[PDB]
Amino acid sequence: FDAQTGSDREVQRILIELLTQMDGFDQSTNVKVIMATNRADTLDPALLRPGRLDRKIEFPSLRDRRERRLIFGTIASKMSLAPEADLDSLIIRNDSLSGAVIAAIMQEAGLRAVRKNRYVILQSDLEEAYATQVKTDNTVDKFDFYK
Amino acid sequence: DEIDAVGGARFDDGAGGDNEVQRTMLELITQLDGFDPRGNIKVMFATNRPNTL
Amino acid sequence: EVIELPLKNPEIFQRVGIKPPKGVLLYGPPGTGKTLLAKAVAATIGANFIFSPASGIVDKYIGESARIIREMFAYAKEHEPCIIFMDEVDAIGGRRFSEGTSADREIQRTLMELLTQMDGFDNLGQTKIIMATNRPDTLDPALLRPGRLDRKVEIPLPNEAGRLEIFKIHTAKVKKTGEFDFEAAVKMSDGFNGADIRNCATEAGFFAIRDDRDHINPDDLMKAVRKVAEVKKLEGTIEYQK
Amino acid sequence: GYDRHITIFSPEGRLYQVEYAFKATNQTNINSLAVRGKDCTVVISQKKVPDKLLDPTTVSYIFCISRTIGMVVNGPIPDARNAALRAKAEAAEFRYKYGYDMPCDVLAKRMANLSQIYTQRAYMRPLGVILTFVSVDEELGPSIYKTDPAGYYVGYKATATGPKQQEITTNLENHFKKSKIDHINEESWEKVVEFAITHMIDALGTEFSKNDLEVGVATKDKFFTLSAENIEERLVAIAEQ
Amino acid sequence: TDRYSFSLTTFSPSGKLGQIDYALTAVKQGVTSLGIKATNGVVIATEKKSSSPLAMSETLSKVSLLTPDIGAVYSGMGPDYRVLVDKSRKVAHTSYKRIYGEYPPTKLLVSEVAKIMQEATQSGGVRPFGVSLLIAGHDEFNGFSLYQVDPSGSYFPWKATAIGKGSVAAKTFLEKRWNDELELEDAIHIALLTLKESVEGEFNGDTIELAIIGDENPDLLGYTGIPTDKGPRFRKLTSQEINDRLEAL
Amino acid sequence: NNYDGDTVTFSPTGRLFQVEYALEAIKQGSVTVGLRSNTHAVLVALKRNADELSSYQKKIIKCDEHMGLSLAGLAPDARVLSNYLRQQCNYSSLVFNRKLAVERAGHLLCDKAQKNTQSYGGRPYGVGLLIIGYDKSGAHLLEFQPSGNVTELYGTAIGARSQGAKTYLERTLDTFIKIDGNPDELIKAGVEAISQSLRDESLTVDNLSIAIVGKDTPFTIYDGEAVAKYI
Amino acid sequence: MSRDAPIKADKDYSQILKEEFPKIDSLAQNDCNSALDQLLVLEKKTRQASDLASSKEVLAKIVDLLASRNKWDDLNEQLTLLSKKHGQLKLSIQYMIQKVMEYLKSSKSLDLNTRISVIETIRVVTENKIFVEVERARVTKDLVEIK
Amino acid sequence: IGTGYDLSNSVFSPDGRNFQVEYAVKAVENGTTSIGIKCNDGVVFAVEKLITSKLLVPQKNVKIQVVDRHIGCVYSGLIPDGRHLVNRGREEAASFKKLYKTPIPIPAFADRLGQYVQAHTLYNSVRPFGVSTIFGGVDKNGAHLYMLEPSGSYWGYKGAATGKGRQSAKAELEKLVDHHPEGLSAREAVKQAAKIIYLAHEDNKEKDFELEISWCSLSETNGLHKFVKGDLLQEAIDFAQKEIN
Amino acid sequence: VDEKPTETYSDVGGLDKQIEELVEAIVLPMKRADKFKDMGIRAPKGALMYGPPGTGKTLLARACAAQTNATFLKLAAPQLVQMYIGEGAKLVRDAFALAKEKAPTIIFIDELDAIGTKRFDSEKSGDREVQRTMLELLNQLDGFSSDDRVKVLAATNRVDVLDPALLRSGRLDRKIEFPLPSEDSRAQILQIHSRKMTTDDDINWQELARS
Ligand SMILES: Nc1ncnc2c1ncn2[C@@H]1O[C@H](COP(=O)(O)OP(=O)(O)OP(=O)(O)O)[C@@H](O)[C@H]1O
Ligand SMILES: Nc1ncnc2c1ncn2[C@@H]1O[C@H](COP(=O)(O)OP(=O)(O)OP(=O)(O)O)[C@@H](O)[C@H]1O
Ligand SMILES: [Mg+2]
Ligand SMILES: [Mg+2]
Repeated sequence: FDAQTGSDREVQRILIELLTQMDGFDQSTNVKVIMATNRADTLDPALLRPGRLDRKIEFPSLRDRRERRLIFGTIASKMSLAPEADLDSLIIRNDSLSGAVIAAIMQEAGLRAVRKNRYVILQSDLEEAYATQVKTDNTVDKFDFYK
Repeated sequence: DEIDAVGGARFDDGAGGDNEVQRTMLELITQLDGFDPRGNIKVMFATNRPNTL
Repeated sequence: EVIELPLKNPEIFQRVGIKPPKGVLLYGPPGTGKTLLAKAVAATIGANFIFSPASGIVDKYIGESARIIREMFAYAKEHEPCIIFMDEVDAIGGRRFSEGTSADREIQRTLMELLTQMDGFDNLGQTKIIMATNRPDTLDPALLRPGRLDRKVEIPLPNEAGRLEIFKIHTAKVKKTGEFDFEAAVKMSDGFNGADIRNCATEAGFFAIRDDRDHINPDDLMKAVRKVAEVKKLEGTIEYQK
Repeated sequence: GYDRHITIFSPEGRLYQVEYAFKATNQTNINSLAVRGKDCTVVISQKKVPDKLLDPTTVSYIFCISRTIGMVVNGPIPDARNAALRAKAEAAEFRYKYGYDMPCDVLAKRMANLSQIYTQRAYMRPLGVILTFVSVDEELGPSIYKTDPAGYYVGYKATATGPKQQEITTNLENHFKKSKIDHINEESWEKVVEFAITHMIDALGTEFSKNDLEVGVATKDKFFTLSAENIEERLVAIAEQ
Repeated sequence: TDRYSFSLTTFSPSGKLGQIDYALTAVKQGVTSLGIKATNGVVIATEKKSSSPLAMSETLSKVSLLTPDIGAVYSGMGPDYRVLVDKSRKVAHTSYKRIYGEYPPTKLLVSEVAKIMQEATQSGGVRPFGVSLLIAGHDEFNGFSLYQVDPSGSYFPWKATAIGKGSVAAKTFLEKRWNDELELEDAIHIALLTLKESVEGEFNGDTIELAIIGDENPDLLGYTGIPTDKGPRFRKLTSQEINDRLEAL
Repeated sequence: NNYDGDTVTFSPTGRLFQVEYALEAIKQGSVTVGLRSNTHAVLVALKRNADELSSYQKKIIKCDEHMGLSLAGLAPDARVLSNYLRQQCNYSSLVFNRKLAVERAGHLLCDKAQKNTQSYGGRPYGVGLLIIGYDKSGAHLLEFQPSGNVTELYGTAIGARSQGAKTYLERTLDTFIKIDGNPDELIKAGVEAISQSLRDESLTVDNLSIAIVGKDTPFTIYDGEAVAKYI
Repeated sequence: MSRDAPIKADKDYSQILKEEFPKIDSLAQNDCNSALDQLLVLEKKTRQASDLASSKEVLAKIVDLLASRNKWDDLNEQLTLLSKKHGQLKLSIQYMIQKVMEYLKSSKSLDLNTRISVIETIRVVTENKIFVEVERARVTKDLVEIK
Repeated sequence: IGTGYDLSNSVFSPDGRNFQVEYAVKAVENGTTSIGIKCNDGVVFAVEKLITSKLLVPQKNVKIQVVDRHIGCVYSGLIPDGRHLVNRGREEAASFKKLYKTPIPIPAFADRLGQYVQAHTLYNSVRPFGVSTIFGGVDKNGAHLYMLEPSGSYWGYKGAATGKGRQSAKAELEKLVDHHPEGLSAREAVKQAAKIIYLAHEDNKEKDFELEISWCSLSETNGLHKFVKGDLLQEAIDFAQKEIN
Repeated sequence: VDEKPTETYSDVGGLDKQIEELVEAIVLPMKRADKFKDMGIRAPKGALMYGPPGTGKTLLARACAAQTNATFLKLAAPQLVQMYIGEGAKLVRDAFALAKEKAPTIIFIDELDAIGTKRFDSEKSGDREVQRTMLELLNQLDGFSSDDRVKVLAATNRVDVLDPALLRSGRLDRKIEFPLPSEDSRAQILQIHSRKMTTDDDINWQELARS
C-alpha cells in the first residue's frame, strides 16, 4: 500500500475487515471462504498464515503423459471423432501443456472441421489445428546453441 | 539551484523509463521560451555538472 | 467464422458437439488495419455494436471505473446478439506489476473484473468480444490465456499479392490520367504497411498541386513511393510480432 | 552494464550479443526452401529486387563456392559476401593441401569453427547470416548442411530460412511423415524443381514470376544457377500440374 | 585491431571468479549426460536434440573419439564442444604421439585439456568455454578411470557422475545403484535406466547416443597381423545394437 | 555529449565531433593570409610573442627550395607534417629527379592526416597549413584543413579574425590576379589583407614575416628590416 | 470459382462442344478414355455459370458409361477424382453427383453391379456433411433394400 | 533494455541493427549530388561540384578520380575519407594487374572494395566509412555500374545517385530509363547527365555550382576513362539551361 | 488562442522549403478544401517537425497561428499528464472534442516525450500513466473521430525515442526535417533581428554569416 491515496485506504479497511470476521466465522457449521488467484506472489502473507487460509492447493501447468491423455479424452468424448483418429499422437509433441490449452486446442480442431465441411474430426484436421495455439519459442526458437 | 536533479538527459531504458525526472524537466523548457512571450523573469541555473544536463 | 456464424446458426457448432467461439484477439504491427477491420465488420453483421476506447472507461473515482465495464456487458446481454469492441487493450490489459503505484494498482481492479466478466459462472449467450492490440506481448498472461480469448488472428503485413490490392483500393477513387505503374510500385514498396500505401495516394496528389494538374500522373506515383520510403526508414522501424 | 556489449556470459549463462545476430538474419525478408532430391539437391529462393534501377542480374543470394558446393544466404548482403569470400578461399586451400575437391561436410565444419571463434573474441562481430550449403557428395550423396552465426550446424532432410520459415517447416515435415522416406525421390532434377516450387507457392500464399525466383541446383559434379529465361519453362510446367 | 589484452574474467569483490561462475550456469542449461565406471569398461551416454525432425541425427555427433582409448561426451553448449574436441585431438598427437610415439594415458590427456580450459579463464579477449566434459578412458596403470573437466579448469576423478540439467536427480539415483563390482554389460543397464528418467521426449536407439569403452575389438583395427597393437577400445554403438538393450529394461 | 571522447564514434548529426574540435584549434590560432597572382605566391604571416621578454614564434617554415608552409594551429603538430612533406619532396628528387608538384603534394599530405583520424588511439592533427609553391603549371596556393581536406584557392586566410581577411581578398579579387612580374605589389596587397584581422596588436619589424616564391625568384623568407619596406 | 472471362462466352463454347458431341460419342467406342478427355479439359474454367454448363456434358457421358457392362466402373473412379482435385467449385458438383445417383436407380443393371456401385458412391460422401448429407441417406436406404 | 549500443559497432543493437553504420548513412546525406547513367557502350559520371566561395580556382578541383585507366570512381560524403577508399582500390587494382596482366574486371573490383568497407565494421577500433561511391567503367565483359553504400553493400545499377539531391535524382533517373528501356547512346547520355544534375540542384538552389562530367565509353573513347571537356562540355551546359527554362 | 504575436514570414527568415512543406499540409486543406475533394485524395491528419533545437519549429507554429485565423489550440505535453487516475485522458478527449466544435482547427503540441513511449513490460514499476494518456491520443486520430477538420501540428527535438504508433504516415502524415541554416540563410537571420536595434552600414553581414 502507498497509504496516502484514498483508493488504497479503502482497500486497507476491507482487508482488515474480511480477516477479522474470518476469525469470527470460526467454530461454525460453515466451511470458510474459498478464494482463488492466478497470481500468488502478489498476496499479503497475513492471509496465508494458519488460522485463516489453512489449505493451500497447488495446481501445476505440467502434466505427465498418463494424466494428459485423460484431459484430451473427456473433451473428445463430448465431441465426435472419426474412427480414423487417435489421441495418443497428440500428447508426445509437447512436454508441457496446461489443461485449458488442451480445451482450446480441441476447439480448434472442431472449428477447422466447419471449413472443410466435415462432421467428424479426422486426424488431419486435428494435427494441423494442434500446432495452432502452441507457440512460445524463445529458448528453442533459433537458440539451440544452449541445447 | 542545483538542477543535477531534474536535468538528466532523456534516454530509453526498458525498466521504467526516466519518466518522473524528465516530466518535470520538459515542463520547465516550454515555459523558458513560451509559445507566447514570457514576462520579466530572469533565470539563474547553478550546477556542478553541466554534463548531466 | 467466429462473428457471423454462431449468430446465424449455432447448429453448425452443435453437429461436432463443440462450444462456439467467443473472444477474438487481433494484434499486429501498426497501420495493418486492425481498427479498420472491425469498423468494416460493424456495419455488415447488423447486430448492436458497442464501440469502446479502452482508455475512456477509467475514471478518477474509485471503482466507478469498474462499474461502467460490468454495465457494458449487462447492456450487451439484453440487446443480444451484441458485440463489444475494445481498442488498444494495452491500457487496462497491461502486465501484472503489483510493485507499481496507486495509479497502476487501480488498473488491477478494473482488469480483474473484466477477466471474471468474460468467464465466470455467468455464461455469455451470443455476446462476442473483439479486442485489438498493438502487441500481445505486453498484455496480461490471464487475458491472453487460451480459452479466455479463442481465435488468435494474426494480421500480417500485406503479402506479394495483398500489396497490389491495397494500392487499387485507394487509386480507383482518384482522378488520374491512367496508372499502370502499380506493377513497378508494389515491387518498390516492400516493407510498408497498409497506412503508408493510403498515404502514397495523398502524396502523389500533392505533387499535382504543384504541377496544377487536376489528375495524378503515374510519374507522380513513382515519386510518392520514394518520399514515403525514405522518411519511414529513418525515423523508426516497426514492431515485430511473436 | 557490459555483459551484453561484448560476447561474455551473463548471470543467466546466455550470450545476448550472440543472440542479437539471430535477430538480424530475418530483417532482409528473403525466404529459402531446400530439399534433397534423389541424386540432386534443389534449392529455390526468393530474389527481391526493390527498385526499378537495380540491374536484376547482379542481385543474388546464390553464390557458387565450388563445382559441388553452392551456398545460399539469408541475412544482410554485406555479411553474405564476407562469408562467401572466406568459403571460396577455404575451398581452394583444401584442394591445394589434400588433392581432391572439397567435400561439403568439411566446409560445413570449417565455417562453423570460424563462427565459434568470432563469439569467443571481443573484437570480432559474429556474421549474422544463416548459410545453407547444398551439395551432391560421392561418399554421402546429396546433403544439406545449415550453419548459423553461433557456430552450430546440423545436416538436414530439408531446411528453410527466413522470417516465414516456421510455415515452410510445417509443409516439408508433413510431406516426409506421410510418405515415410527421409528424402524426396524423383529421378530427373527438373521435376524436383517443380515439386519444390509448388511447396513455396502453398506455404507463402503467393505466386512467383520468373524475376522473383532464382533457383540453384547441385547435380553431380556441377552447380549451376538457372537463368530467368529457363525458370519460366519451369513455371509453365506447374500449369500442367 | 587487437587492443583486448585484458582479462574479462576478473575477481569479484566478495570473492569468486564471476565468469567461471556464470559459465557453469550455461553448463546446466544443456542436455543431460552421465558416465558409469565398471571394473572392465566405462559407459557414457547422452540424448540427441534437434530443432525439428527435419534435422538428421545420423550426421550429428556429441560423443567423440579423442584417441582410440579415450572418448569424450559433454553437457553444455554445442559450439564450444565442437572446437574443444578438435584442440583435444591436436595436443594429444603433438605432445605425446610425436614425443613418446603412442596415445597418452587418460590422466595425462585430461591434465592437457584442463590447461586448454585454463587459458580461456585467463588471457584477454576470451571468456570461459561453456561445457563441462566427462573425459572417460583407459590407460595401462590407473585402470578405467572417468574424469570431469569443468569450466573452472579442475578435474576430479569419479566412479560415476552426471552433468547437465538433470544432474541433481541423476546422481542420487546413481549413488544408491552403484556397486563395487559391475560388469560393462551390467553398467549399461544402470546408465540407460537413469537416462530414461531424464528424457520425457522420444526414446529410441536413434536418439540416445551410447558409447562403450569396453575391451578391444580387432574388427575395427583395420588390419590384422601385428599382434602388438590391439584395435579401438572406443566403440560407439550403432542404433540397431542399442535398441535391444533398450527392450531389455 | 559521450560522442566527443574518441575518434571512432559517430555522431547523430552525420559528423564526428573530434575533428570538429580540432578545427577550433585553427580558429584560436593566429592569422596568416595567402594570396597568389599567375606568377608569384605570397604568404603574409603575423608572428606572435607571449610577453615582452619573449621572442616571436616562426610561422613560416621553408619546406623546400620551392615550397613553404605556414601554421595556424598546434606547433607540435606542425612539426610532424612538415618533416613528412620534406621527406616526400626529397624522395621525389632522388628517385624521379622531379620537383614535387604542388597539386600532388596536397594529396600526399591528405592521406597522412586521414589515416590517424580513421584509427583508434590516434587523433586528428590540429593544424592548417597554407602551402605555396611554383611548379610547372605555375603558382599554387593550397589550404590544408585539419579535416584532411585540400582545396585550391586564389587567396585565403585562416586564424582568428580571419573572415575579415577573406573579405579584403574578396574585394581585391580581380585586381591582384592581373598584376604579374611585380612582386612588390602582391606583397603590399597581402599586408593590407592581414591588417583588417588586427584588433590592437598592429604590425612591425618583428610581427610581420613575409615569404615569397616566384617564377624568377626561388623561395625567399624576408624578416627583420626586410619587411620594413613593405609595411 | 469466379472469373471475369468465361461467363457468357464459355457457356456458348459448351454449346459448340455439343455440336461436337457426336464425334465424342463415336470416339468413345474406340477408347472411352479418349472421348472422356475433351469434357474434363472444358471443366478447367472458374465460373459458377460455366461450371453448371460444362458438367451436364460429363453426366451425359456418365449414361454411356453406365450403359456398358464393363465401363460402369470408370465413372465411380472419376467422381472420386473430381472430389479430390477440387472439382472447380463446391456448389456445382454436389448437385451433379445426385443426377448420377438418379441414373443408378433407372439403369436396371445386374444386381451384382448395383451393390458394388452404391458402395463406391457412398465412400466419397463419408466425412462430409453439407448438401451431400441429405443425398447420402437417400442412396443408403436403397442399398439396404438390396441386402 | 540496457544502455550502450551506439559507442561502437561490433555491438549490435537489441534489434540487430548498427550504429555506427546506420549513423554513417546520415554522414553521406550531407554530400554533393553525384549521379551515374549507364549507357549501352559505357558509363557517364557527373557530379555537382559547389563553388562555395568566389575564392576557389575553377576547374582545378575534382572529386572524380580514375583508378587504373578504365574505372572512374566518384563519391559523395566525407571527401577525405572518400579519397582513401579510392586509394585502397588503386593498390588492389595494381596488384591484380601484375599478377594476371589484364585490367581488373568491374565485378572483380566491386568485390575488392566491398570487403574493405565491410572489414572496418567488424572491429571496434576502426571507424566505418561515411561515403557512398558510384563507380564503374568498361572492361572486356561490357559496361557495369555499381554504387557502394557506406554499409559495405553494393549492387548492380542502371542509374544510381547519392548526396542531398538523391531524392530528386532517383526520381529523375526512373524517367530516363522509361524513355529508353531498350538502351541509350553514350554521346547522348552526357547531355542527360547535365539535365539531371540541374533538376537535382533544386535542394541546393541557394548556391551556384560547376558541373564536372566524365565518361568511359567503348565507342568514342576506346574503353578508357577520360574527362568530358572542351566544346562537348559546353554543349551539355547549354542543353541543361534550355531544359530548366 | 488569444492571438499569438504575428511574426509573418519575414521573421521566419530562411528555411523556405519547410514553410512550403508545412503550408501544403496544414494551410491548403483549410482554404482550398474543395480542390482535394475533387482529386479524390484525402488531406493529411498532421505534420511533424523534427530537427535539432533552436531551428524555429516553435517559431513557424506561432507564425501559422497568426496567418490562418482559426482556432489554434496550444498544448504542452507535460500539462496533459495528470496524477488523478485517467483525468489525463479526460484532457485528451475534451481538447479534441472542443476541436470538433471550433472547426476548422489546428492543435499545436509542443514536446512529445511526455507522452513518451510504449516499451515497458518489466514487473518492477513501469509508469502506465504516460501510456494511457498516449493511447487516448491515438484514438482521436482514428477514423471514428474527426480528423478531416482537425489538423495536429506536432513539434519535437527527439524523434528516435518515440514509439511507432505516434509515427507512420496517417497519424502524422508529414515528416518535415529542419536542418541548420545554409551559408546564405545565416545571413538572412542576422539581418532580421538587427532591425530591432540600431545599426550602421559598415556592418557587412556577409562576414558575420561566414563566421
Ligand atoms: N488492410 C487494409 N486494406 C485497405 N486499406 C487499409 C488497410 N489497412 C489500412 N488501410 C488504409 O489506411 C487507413 C489508416 O489505417 P488505420 O488508421 O485504420 O490503421 P490501424 O492499423 O487500425 O491503427 P493504430 O495502430 O493506430 O490502432 C485506413 O483507414 C485505410 O484507408
Ligand atoms: N530560421 C529562423 N529564423 C528566425 N528566427 C529563428 C529561426 N530559427 C530560430 N529562430 C529564433 O530562435 C528562437 C528560439 O528557437 P525556438 O525555441 O523557436 O526553437 P525549436 O527548434 O522549435 O526548439 P525546442 O525543440 O528546443 O523547443 C526562436 O524563438 C526564434 O526567434
Ligand atoms: Mg520544448
Ligand atoms: Mg484503434
